[PDB]
Amino acid sequence: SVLTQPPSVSGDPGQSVTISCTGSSSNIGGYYVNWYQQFPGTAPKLLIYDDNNRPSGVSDRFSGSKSGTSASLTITGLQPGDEADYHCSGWDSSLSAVLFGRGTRLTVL
Amino acid sequence: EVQLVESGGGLAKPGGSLRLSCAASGFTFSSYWMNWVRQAPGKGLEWVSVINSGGDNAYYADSVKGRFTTSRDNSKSTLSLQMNSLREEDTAVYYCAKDRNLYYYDSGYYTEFSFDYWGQGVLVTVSS
Amino acid sequence: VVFTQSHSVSGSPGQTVTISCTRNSGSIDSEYVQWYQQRPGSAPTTVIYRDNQRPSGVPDRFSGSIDSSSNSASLAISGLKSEDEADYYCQSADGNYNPFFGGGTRLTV
Amino acid sequence: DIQMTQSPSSLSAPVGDTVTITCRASQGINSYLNWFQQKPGKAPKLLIYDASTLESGVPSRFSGSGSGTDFTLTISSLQPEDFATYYCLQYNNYPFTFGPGTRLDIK
Amino acid sequence: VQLMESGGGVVQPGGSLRLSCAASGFTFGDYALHWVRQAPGKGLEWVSGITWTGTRTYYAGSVKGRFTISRDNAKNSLYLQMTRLRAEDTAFYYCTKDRVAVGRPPSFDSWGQGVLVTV
Amino acid sequence: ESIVRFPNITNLCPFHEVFNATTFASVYAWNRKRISNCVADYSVIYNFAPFFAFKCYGVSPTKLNDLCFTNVYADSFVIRGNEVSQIAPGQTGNIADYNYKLPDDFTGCVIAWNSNKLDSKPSGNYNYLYRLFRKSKLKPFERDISTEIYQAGNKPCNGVAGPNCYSPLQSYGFRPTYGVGHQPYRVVVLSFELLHAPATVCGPKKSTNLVKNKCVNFNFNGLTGTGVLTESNKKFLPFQQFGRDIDTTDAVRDPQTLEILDITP
Amino acid sequence: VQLVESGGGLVKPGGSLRLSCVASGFTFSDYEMHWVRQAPGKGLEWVSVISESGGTTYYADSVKGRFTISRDNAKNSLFLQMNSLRAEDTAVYYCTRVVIVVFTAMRHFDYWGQGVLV
Repeated sequence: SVLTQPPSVSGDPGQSVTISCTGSSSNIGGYYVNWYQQFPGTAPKLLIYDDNNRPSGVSDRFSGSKSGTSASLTITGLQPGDEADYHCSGWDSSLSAVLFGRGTRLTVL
Repeated sequence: EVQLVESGGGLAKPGGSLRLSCAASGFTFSSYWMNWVRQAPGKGLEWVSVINSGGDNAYYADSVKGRFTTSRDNSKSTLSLQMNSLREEDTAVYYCAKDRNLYYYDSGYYTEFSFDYWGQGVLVTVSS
Repeated sequence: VVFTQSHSVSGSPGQTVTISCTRNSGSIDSEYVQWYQQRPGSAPTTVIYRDNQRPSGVPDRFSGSIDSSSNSASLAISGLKSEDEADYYCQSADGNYNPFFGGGTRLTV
Repeated sequence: DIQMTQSPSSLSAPVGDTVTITCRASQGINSYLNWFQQKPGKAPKLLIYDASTLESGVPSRFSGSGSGTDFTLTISSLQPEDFATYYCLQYNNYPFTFGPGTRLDIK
Repeated sequence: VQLMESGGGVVQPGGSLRLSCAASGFTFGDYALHWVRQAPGKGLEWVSGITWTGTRTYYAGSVKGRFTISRDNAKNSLYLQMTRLRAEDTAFYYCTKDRVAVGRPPSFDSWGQGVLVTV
Repeated sequence: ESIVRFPNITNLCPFHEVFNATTFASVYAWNRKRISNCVADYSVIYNFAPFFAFKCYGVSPTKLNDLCFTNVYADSFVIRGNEVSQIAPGQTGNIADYNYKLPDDFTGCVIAWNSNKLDSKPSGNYNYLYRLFRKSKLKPFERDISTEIYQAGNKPCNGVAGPNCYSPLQSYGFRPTYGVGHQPYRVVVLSFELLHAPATVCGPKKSTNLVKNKCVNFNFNGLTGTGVLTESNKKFLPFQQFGRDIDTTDAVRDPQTLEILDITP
Repeated sequence: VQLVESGGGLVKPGGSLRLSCVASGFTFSDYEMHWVRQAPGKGLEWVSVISESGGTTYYADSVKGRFTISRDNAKNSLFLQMNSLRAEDTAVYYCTRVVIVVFTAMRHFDYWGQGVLV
């Protein structure tokens, strides 16, 4: 009933970055996982839904990929205007509620 | 477009009652499912509550189940959360999120919620 | 069933001007709004052939706004040349797909 | 699909001998196995169930003892009425499966 | 694109008249055609419209069942025919193109120079 | 030519992960999964295991391919073999009245198969439970995960399983030599939902290239007819999909590029 | 305690038959009823089972879809409907019983039937 994502992820500009989210089988492993984007002092914004889908208002350089008990969000091209925390969400079939991770502070160098 | 504006928060004393509100505009509010989320300072998001499109089955989280009460008025477009018996761990920004998908039965059980549109956030602080 | 707008609009060369129509009983952006320019003694010409669009030849100055919360549609000039004074009309549909026009607004440089 | 196999195929012992017939299951049938007797032309009868227990009226000279996958059925005194065909049944999970059978003939 | 007209002139109360709009510069049968009248000094008012093939006709209220509209892709022509027309019909008729083959809610694209009609 | 126009989804559906799960749920805590934004073969479900029940109330197994739905829902649980009848529209008893009720107008399939081989234990499998008592019947797709003691008498009862009251949950018990009527059975209910929204789930019928100005046989998100499609200056609300009139389908919304095309015969 | 089978006989390929097995002496509503067939000079082959209520039914990997077991507790009878027959389906059919104490199947195939050939 707990999800795990790194508290801080870094990357040099131009290259790509990857954020992880490891859960369980009543969790990421066996239900849908969402990713939200939140800039400092703002509200979240649906970045990826149902593990792979980019809504019409999101850049194509934001890819999602769930494989087994783990999920990942990859940013290909680190335009420095996306240093914001990225939250991982899922559904715990045991407690019947929406889960949330600790968020990952993206840092560009 | 889909616009969710939140209101009604501030300081409160342990044992006191606050009452949030969420005015929605730009969609068939009497149709979708609405959620309350919160975020403590610097430490993670946390889901709080969900409501129907007809206000009969509200499902809470185990950290607030028993003190909070969610409601919605379909006449207006106002979602509401009454917070009785506040504690110090209730200090957070409270967001009002909309479900992304349409549900046919409105009194049946649905699992995997996704939030497409959020609101600014009302800060609620519990102190003395 | 009515698309009320103003009867005349002032102006000055070099500025921008705005004309506002209002659908009295019906949701705007249900249907599109069209904007036609009729000079005194000439056949009309379509300036905005949808909420926003511009035909091939209509200058880049014209712009359209379907602004929702006012139940109003607004045509903006953005550059006032000599040949710019005319009666501008706005039209739309009423769900039963009968079209309905405004009343006309005369611009006077 | 629990395939059951008995041994031996043919069998023959004079009157007054010990005879052993084994039945084997692919998976584990635990203690779930039955032994049946069939004279040529008549309806079968029940000899042991739960792999060890006899019935009311069955001859008390039929010994059955086994567990796991390999089950054994022995006898110590042959009589003219014991010369029939014997069958092992697994009832662990459907579909049930009878074995091929053992033919216990007179010497 | 040309959408010339013909048929201007006076009529009497309870009279009758017919207008005949030509075309040029575009494939004529692919689009819908409408009649829009402008009383002198007043605003535009839709009259009647028909589709690309020609199997449907949509009228306004003031012209509910007093006029009629047709077309011909052969002669590249559109026709209106008004009968029992009252004094409230004096206008400046424009035969207008669409950008659409059906155009039940119309979107007028090109217009004609117009044709005066009194009574 | 004829045209059939389906959304540009390129994801398979997570069906093999609902049937090939390890531990299913109790009928009182029946699991629900959403299926959206995917192409469903429905072939690894018609031939997955030797099935006891594949009753498709509503749509028919021949027709699910080339139908598009808004949302599909895979419910999963385990009941006793006699109770597979009660998973059907308009039925009475314990499992349908107190555990899992389906609507009289249900649409979808009910699949059910024997799981004695991996849900039964010689010592006794007490992990599966069912609700025996509830103060009221259930609505379609309601779920009572409560565990409160229930009292039928006028005298009160709280926190004790004393007389005139009784715990609501009851353990099945699954020993491998139970009768076939009382052996475990895993049930997967696929429920399909059409709504005034885009179609997310769609059978594996390849989208065709669009052709206007000709009389074609059209099949958009499943809705079929004949006629010629022409670009339409009509517009309706977003998430709306068809142009019912006076109940013909005057206009349609192209799933891939959301242009409105008017239908005329 | 008798289970008299009262059906079957001659029939052609692709045929359609309905065997009956009428019980006598025991409470039919408390016994799982099985059909099992034995080919002439061959080993027994379990084919079908029906429950004490009529709810659950199980078939072999040879009669699946072709057979239909049923029972009526008011007439105390068990029925087996065979369709789409083959020449290989020629065997002697026996109706056997299994007792259910409360849920456990005890003492499989206690009393068999006389058998009828098809």
